Amino acid sequence: MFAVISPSAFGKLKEILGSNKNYKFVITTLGVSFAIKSGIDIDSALDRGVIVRAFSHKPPKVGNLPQYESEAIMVAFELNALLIAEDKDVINKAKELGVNAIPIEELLASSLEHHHHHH
Repeated sequence: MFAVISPSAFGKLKEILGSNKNYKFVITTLGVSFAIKSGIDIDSALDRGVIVRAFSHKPPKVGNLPQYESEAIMVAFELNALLIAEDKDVINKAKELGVNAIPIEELLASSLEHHHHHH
Protein backbone atom coordinates (compact mmCIF):
# COMPACT_ATOMS: atom_id res chain seq x y z
CA MET A 1 0.00 0.00 0.00
CA PHE A 2 1.26 3.44 -0.77
CA ALA A 3 1.64 6.12 1.81
CA VAL A 4 1.71 9.58 0.42
CA ILE A 5 3.30 12.25 2.47
CA SER A 6 1.93 15.77 2.47
CA PRO A 7 4.43 18.74 2.73
CA SER A 8 2.90 19.52 6.14
CA ALA A 9 4.58 16.28 7.37
CA PHE A 10 8.10 17.45 6.45
CA GLY A 11 10.90 17.38 8.99
CA LYS A 12 9.24 14.44 10.64
CA LEU A 13 9.86 12.29 7.56
CA LYS A 14 12.58 10.41 9.39
CA GLU A 15 10.26 9.61 12.19
CA ILE A 16 7.47 8.07 10.10
CA LEU A 17 9.92 6.24 7.85
CA GLY A 18 12.10 4.79 10.57
CA SER A 19 9.35 3.89 12.96
CA ASN A 20 6.56 2.46 10.86
CA LYS A 21 8.33 1.33 7.65
CA ASN A 22 6.51 -1.38 5.55
CA TYR A 23 4.62 1.13 3.38
CA LYS A 24 5.54 2.38 0.02
CA PHE A 25 6.04 5.99 0.89
CA VAL A 26 5.34 8.45 -1.88
CA ILE A 27 6.06 12.13 -2.15
CA THR A 28 4.97 14.56 -4.82
CA THR A 29 6.76 16.91 -7.23
CA LEU A 30 5.51 19.98 -5.44
CA GLY A 31 6.30 18.12 -2.25
CA VAL A 32 10.00 17.68 -3.01
CA SER A 33 10.06 21.26 -4.29
CA PHE A 34 8.69 22.45 -0.92
CA ALA A 35 11.58 20.70 0.82
CA ILE A 36 14.07 22.17 -1.63
CA LYS A 37 12.78 25.75 -1.26
CA SER A 38 12.55 25.65 2.52
CA GLY A 39 15.78 23.69 2.98
CA ILE A 40 14.34 20.54 4.46
CA ASP A 41 15.99 17.14 4.23
CA ILE A 42 14.05 15.38 1.53
CA ASP A 43 17.11 13.26 0.84
CA SER A 44 16.44 11.36 4.08
CA ALA A 45 13.12 10.35 2.61
CA LEU A 46 14.49 9.29 -0.77
CA ASP A 47 17.28 7.55 1.13
CA ARG A 48 14.80 5.38 2.97
CA GLY A 49 12.77 4.68 -0.10
CA VAL A 50 10.15 7.38 -0.51
CA ILE A 51 9.29 7.53 -4.19
CA VAL A 52 8.37 10.64 -6.04
CA ARG A 53 5.25 10.34 -8.10
CA ALA A 54 4.18 13.07 -10.35
CA PHE A 55 1.07 12.96 -12.38
CA SER A 56 1.11 14.55 -15.77
CA HIS A 57 -2.02 16.63 -15.09
CA LYS A 58 -5.00 15.83 -12.97
CA PRO A 59 -7.55 18.52 -12.03
CA PRO A 60 -7.20 19.27 -8.29
CA LYS A 61 -10.27 20.30 -6.38
CA VAL A 62 -9.44 22.26 -3.26
CA GLY A 63 -10.52 25.65 -2.09
CA ASN A 64 -8.60 26.24 1.10
CA LEU A 65 -5.61 24.06 0.48
CA PRO A 66 -2.56 25.04 -1.59
CA GLN A 67 -1.28 23.07 -4.61
CA TYR A 68 1.55 21.31 -2.80
CA GLU A 69 -0.79 19.75 -0.22
CA SER A 70 -3.37 19.30 -2.98
CA GLU A 71 -0.96 17.29 -5.19
CA ALA A 72 -0.20 15.06 -2.19
CA ILE A 73 -3.92 14.49 -1.60
CA MET A 74 -4.44 13.94 -5.34
CA VAL A 75 -1.69 11.33 -5.57
CA ALA A 76 -3.11 9.62 -2.49
CA PHE A 77 -6.51 9.73 -4.17
CA GLU A 78 -4.99 8.39 -7.41
CA LEU A 79 -3.42 5.37 -5.82
CA ASN A 80 -5.93 5.08 -2.96
CA ALA A 81 -3.18 5.36 -0.51
CA LEU A 82 -2.60 6.20 3.09
CA LEU A 83 -2.07 9.92 3.47
CA ILE A 84 0.28 11.19 6.09
CA ALA A 85 -0.71 14.73 6.86
CA GLU A 86 -0.13 17.06 9.76
CA ASP A 87 -2.46 19.84 8.71
CA LYS A 88 -5.90 19.58 10.24
CA ASP A 89 -7.74 20.63 7.08
CA VAL A 90 -5.55 18.55 4.78
CA ILE A 91 -6.58 15.53 6.85
CA ASN A 92 -10.30 16.38 6.79
CA LYS A 93 -10.36 17.39 3.16
CA ALA A 94 -8.61 14.22 2.03
CA LYS A 95 -10.96 12.27 4.26
CA GLU A 96 -13.89 13.70 2.20
CA LEU A 97 -12.32 12.34 -0.94
CA GLY A 98 -12.09 8.89 0.62
CA VAL A 99 -8.45 9.00 1.45
CA ASN A 100 -7.40 7.89 4.89
CA ALA A 101 -5.38 10.87 5.90
CA ILE A 102 -3.96 10.59 9.35
CA PRO A 103 -1.55 12.60 11.61
CA ILE A 104 2.13 11.59 11.96
CA GLU A 105 1.80 10.53 15.57
CA GLU A 106 -1.09 8.24 14.68
CA LEU A 107 1.06 6.79 11.89
CA LEU A 108 3.58 6.19 14.67
CA ALA A 109 0.80 4.72 16.81
CA SER A 110 0.00 2.29 14.02
CA SER A 111 3.70 1.39 13.66
CA LEU A 112 2.73 -2.23 14.64
CA GLU A 113 4.92 -2.07 17.72
CA HIS A 114 2.01 -3.20 19.83
CA HIS A 115 2.15 -0.81 22.72
CA HIS A 116 -0.16 -1.40 25.60
CA HIS A 117 -2.62 1.42 26.34
CA HIS A 118 -0.57 3.49 28.70
CA HIS A 119 -1.20 6.69 30.54
